[PDB]
Amino acid sequence: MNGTEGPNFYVPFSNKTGVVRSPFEAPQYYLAEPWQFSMLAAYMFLLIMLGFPINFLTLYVTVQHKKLRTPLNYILLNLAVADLFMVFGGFTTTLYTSLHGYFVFGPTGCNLEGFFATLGGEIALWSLVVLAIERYVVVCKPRFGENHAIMGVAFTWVMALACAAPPLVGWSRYIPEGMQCSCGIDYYTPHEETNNESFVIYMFVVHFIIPLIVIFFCYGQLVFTKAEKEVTRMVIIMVIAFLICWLPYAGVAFYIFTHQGSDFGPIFMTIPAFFAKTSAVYNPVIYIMMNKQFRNCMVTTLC
Amino acid sequence: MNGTEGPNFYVPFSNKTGVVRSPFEAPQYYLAEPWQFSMLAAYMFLLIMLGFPINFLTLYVTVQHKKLRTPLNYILLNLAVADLFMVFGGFTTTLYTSLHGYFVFGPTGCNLEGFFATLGGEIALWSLVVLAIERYVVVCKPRFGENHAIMGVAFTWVMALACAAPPLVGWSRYIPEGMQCSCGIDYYTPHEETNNESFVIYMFVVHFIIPLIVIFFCYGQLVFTQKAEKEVTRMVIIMVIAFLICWLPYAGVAFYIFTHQGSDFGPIFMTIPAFFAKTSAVYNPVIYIMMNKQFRNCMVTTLC
Ligand SMILES: *[C@@H]1O[C@H](CO)[C@@H](O[C@@H]2O[C@H](CO)[C@@H](O)[C@H](O)[C@H]2NC(C)=O)[C@H](O)[C@H]1NC(C)=O
Ligand SMILES: *[C@@H]1O[C@H](CO)[C@@H](O[C@@H]2O[C@H](CO)[C@@H](O)[C@H](O)[C@H]2NC(C)=O)[C@H](O)[C@H]1NC(C)=O
Ligand SMILES: CCCCCCCC/C=C/CCCCCCCC(=O)OC[C@H](O)CO
Ligand SMILES: CCCCCCCC/C=C/CCCCCCCC(=O)OC[C@H](O)CO
Ligand SMILES: CCCCCCCC/C=C/CCCCCCCC(=O)OC[C@H](O)CO
Ligand SMILES: *C/C=C(C)/C=C\C=C(C)\C=C\C1=C(C)CCCC1(C)C
Ligand SMILES: *C/C=C(C)/C=C\C=C(C)\C=C\C1=C(C)CCCC1(C)C
Ligand SMILES: *C(=O)CCCCCCCCCCCCCCC
Ligand SMILES: *[C@@H]1O[C@H](CO)[C@@H](O)[C@H](O)[C@H]1NC(C)=O
Ligand SMILES: *[C@@H]1O[C@H](CO)[C@@H](O)[C@H](O)[C@H]1NC(C)=O
Ligand SMILES: CCCCCCCCCCCC(=O)O
Repeated sequence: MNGTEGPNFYVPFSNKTGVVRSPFEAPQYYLAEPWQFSMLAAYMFLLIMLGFPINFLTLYVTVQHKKLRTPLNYILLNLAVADLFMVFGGFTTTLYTSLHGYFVFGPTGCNLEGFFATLGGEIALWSLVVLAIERYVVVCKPRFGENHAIMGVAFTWVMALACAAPPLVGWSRYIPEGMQCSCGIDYYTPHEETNNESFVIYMFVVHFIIPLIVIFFCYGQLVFTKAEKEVTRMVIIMVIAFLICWLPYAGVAFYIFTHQGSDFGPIFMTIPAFFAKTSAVYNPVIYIMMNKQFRNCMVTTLC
Repeated sequence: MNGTEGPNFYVPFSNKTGVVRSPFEAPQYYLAEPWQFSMLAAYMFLLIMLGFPINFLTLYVTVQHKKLRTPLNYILLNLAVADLFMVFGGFTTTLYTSLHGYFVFGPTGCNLEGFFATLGGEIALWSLVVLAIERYVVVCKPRFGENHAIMGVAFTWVMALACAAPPLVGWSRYIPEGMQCSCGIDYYTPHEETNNESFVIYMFVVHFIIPLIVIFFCYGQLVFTQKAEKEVTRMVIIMVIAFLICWLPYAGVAFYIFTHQGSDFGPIFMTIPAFFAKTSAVYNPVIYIMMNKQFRNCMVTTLC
């Protein structure tokens, strides 16, 4: 083992020189210089200051205009709400933690940070499953209305909770990653008390592989068989954007899980874990660029 | 209006073609196919056949093991009893109604179905209030013993009855919903003779918002402020999440209807949330078995 395991942490830094301290107890300046922590904090402050207004405006515009009741409108409303939970529930702790160089709030802070990021990301992935099914139904006509869209929304919360909630209550756990200023699922230790290995397999199979199978089956039907075209084009970009956002994180996580205790440093997981937090802001940006009706309503409300 | 109001019903289907019939008089096949009603009957049959044994077993194990006398144990015992009232008092009517496609038993059957589902759901909500307060006292130490647990049990019945009973006796009313095979509070019509509007505000304020405020206050105190206690605290968190999954869709659709009476919605709109919510009779003992090691071990001992 090239790192330092504690009761509730795994620091990717050897304690041969005795300098490692718990990320719930002291600033982690032995593994990165203070200016690097400041860069994480500046980045998180930007995400909060952009993420709050752009997601609140999306929610507000949608509620104000009764014309905006297609399945796409409902799903983007759901994403805006989930993004606001990410921003206020999790990113406020990421910011405070990055400012101080460690989880001042202790494991409770780590739980907040990990839970709301996992919940928000999985709401997005299962939302794409709903949109992929909706596009397949509408285009391939094997009708998907408001009732199905709302049932789709409720479905995304249930699936996301089934992924994000168990590590709060004893199946796996949230644990600091990288420079120790964000938390994720424990890919790092066997920790039999929380049955870590089975949760990670469950997460990658049920909450990553199975959704992508559905999405690409639906896409394969679309391909290998103006208003609707605009929606289909937007969903294509939402799926591409999702993979850009989360595949680096998913790949590094899976590497760690299959290479536990190997020689990797703090920057290895820091970059993908923080890049993935752009998930709280990018979907409304795509929405504005690629949906004429929503863009016009937004300009109408804002002006 | 986009539906059809009768003296004691509101069908979410237009009578512009003359086909609408009272859900107390004839099968409702004009608004859904017979196979759709049969799916409701199959679902209700499963809930009864799972609901009776899992709740009876929870009751039996608790009574047969004097070690199971913590506040959590009393509250889960109370939920088991309330679940059994839901299963035999209400769901047997839901099943018979779904088999035939209308309330063969008339308004009396509608009252039974609505009353026992409302009572059961409200016993669970107010039970979560009791548990949230117990966790607050225990973890934040600002002592909660057997006396307080039993007092909490009696309190949940009083509050739940204060929600479920008035529509039996003239304040609001129970009325069929969706495909007309379950009944709920009258969100649909003004019906001033039963003062419908004031009851709905009372129900959403006293019997939804206020409990939730107490629960999240107690939780917030816990967050911004041993192993045995952690296990109980973890289970209560999951009980609250499960309650919200079960009931928020129904509450949201009900509140939408109340604020948009006569708007254009169909029978499927309330059918799915109202029938999904009936899982409330089953899921709490399932959490209990999965998240309390002492109870699960007692159950194995009893069963084997
Ligand atoms: C890294 O190694 C150091 C040195 O062995 C650990 O610090 C010691 O911890 C023991 C047990 O608490 C104390 O009795 C010693 O006084 C500590 N020594 C010093 C110099 O502080 C330290 O705990 C290790 N870090 C981690 C995270 O395990
Ligand atoms: C829906 O409309 C039909 C047609 O108007 C109603 O049926 C009539 O009801 C009146 C009053 O009971 C009778 O006198 C007529 O003989 C009925 N006509 C037919 C063709 O059946 C029906 O009552 C309406 N449904 C509801 C629920 O109001
Ligand atoms: C569809 C558009 C997709 C756009 C996005 C494409 C992302 C490509 C990269 C994925 C990360 C894979 C991570 C694999 C990790 C292997 C690392 C490794 O072997 O490193 C050993 C070393 O010890 C470590 O410090
Ligand atoms: C785990 C619990 C899951 C949920 C269990 C809920 C209760 C059972 C549902 C029965 C279906 C009855 C109605 C089936 C209707 C199918 C057709 C339909 O939805 O049509 C919509 C229409 O096209 C307008 O948009
Ligand atoms: C904590 C975990 C929570 C998990 C569960 C989340 C549930 C989300 C669903 C909400 C339903 C709200 C109903 C809103 C009604 C909108 C109605 C509408 O605009 O459409 C009317 C039309 O008539 C239709 O056919
Ligand atoms: C900054 C904090 C983060 C990234 C914390 C947790 C994130 C996860 C556990 C992400 C899981 C995944 C998601 C949301 C979607 C793609 C696959 C996944 C299972 C790696
Ligand atoms: C299947 C039959 C049902 C769902 C009948 C009635 C249910 C209610 C009137 C439920 C009311 C509420 C409960 C129990 C808890 C959440 C809030 C609420 C007031 C909508
Ligand atoms: C309504 O009357 C007109 C409102 C026009 C608002 C346009 C303001 C855009 C200003 C630039 C914002 C950039 C933020 C992102 C930086 C990375
Ligand atoms: C630690 O790193 C060394 C060097 O790469 C490697 O040989 C060793 O297997 C690693 N330890 C573990 C447990 O993987
Ligand atoms: C019936 O539906 C139409 C179409 O949505 C709407 O214009 C009308 O206001 C509705 N009626 C009522 C009473 O809401
Ligand atoms: C402008 C786009 C930049 C793309 C950055 C991708 C970030 C994740 C890269 C993973 C590196 C690592 O394994 O540490």
